[PDB]
Amino acid sequence: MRVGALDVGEARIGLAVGEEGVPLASGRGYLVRKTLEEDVEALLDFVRREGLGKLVVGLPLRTDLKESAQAGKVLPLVEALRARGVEVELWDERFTTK
Repeated sequence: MRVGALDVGEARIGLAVGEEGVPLASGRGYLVRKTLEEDVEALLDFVRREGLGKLVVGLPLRTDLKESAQAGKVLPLVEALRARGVEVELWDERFTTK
């Protein structure tokens, strides 16, 4: 029941690994912003070796048919995961009434 969690405020990226649902927050480490391929390299090293086999990441996303991956070079990884048959799903808005 381990899942990779990614977060970024405006310089530092948070790393978390545990069950999908978590009240406290759950973590593991952190990685500084890098390039497109670079982030993948760092992510794979952990996701691949850690045997997570699943990654979750929240992002506003501008949404648009042509061009995408607005803000943060996170998309570059999502493609790798999807291609390698790795479970992944973008987390919508954090706050929301049931």
